[PDB]
Amino acid sequence: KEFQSVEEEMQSTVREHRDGGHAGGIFNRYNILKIQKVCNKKLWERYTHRRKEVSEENHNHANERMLFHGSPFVNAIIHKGFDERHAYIGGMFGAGIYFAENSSKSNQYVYGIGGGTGCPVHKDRSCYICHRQLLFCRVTLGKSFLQFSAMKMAHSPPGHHSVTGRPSVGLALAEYVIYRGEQAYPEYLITYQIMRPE
Ligand SMILES: NC(=O)c1cccc(N)c1
Ligand SMILES: [Zn+2]
Repeated sequence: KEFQSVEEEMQSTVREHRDGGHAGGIFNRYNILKIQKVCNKKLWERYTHRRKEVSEENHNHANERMLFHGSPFVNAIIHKGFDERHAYIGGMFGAGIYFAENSSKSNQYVYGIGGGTGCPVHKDRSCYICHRQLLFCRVTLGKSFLQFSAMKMAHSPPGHHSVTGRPSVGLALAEYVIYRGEQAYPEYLITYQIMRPE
């Protein structure tokens, strides 16, 4: 089924992080509690209209990918959509909206940048009790600019529609950055817990 494929993607993309679980917590797998498909017709039209535009500018190819997004503002994103106006220029690839192909990378951003102070009730970044929320998004990358080192962009590079952060000696894992909110749709809302290693 549809939700089994989302759970498998969530579980199989977990990696061992270099910070030893400082930001996201210590875990090898999750306890998937709920997977909800977000049905926001106004946001979907905004996304498909921009997707068609990008396809025409990238040899009839949208370069669409299913990627994870961690944020304490998931409730605002599912109702209002992604918003580049809230993006900070101080990020590695500048004022963009960041996505990961590894669920455990996006899990480090659920309670804030670098996990913030953790869950709101126990102030624990490795909290195994509090229910976390992650987004599994449809992202239009189009002509993606391949980059290894820090490149503080305000917008996509000329002639491009996104930035792909590739790992080097550098990033540990890949990341995908868009500079227009309408180039991503929050398709699935995942309610989960990080699980204590066995
Ligand atoms: N907010 C996120 O899920 C995310 C994804 C990739 C890279 C970064 N920095 C954040
Ligand atoms: Zn907690």
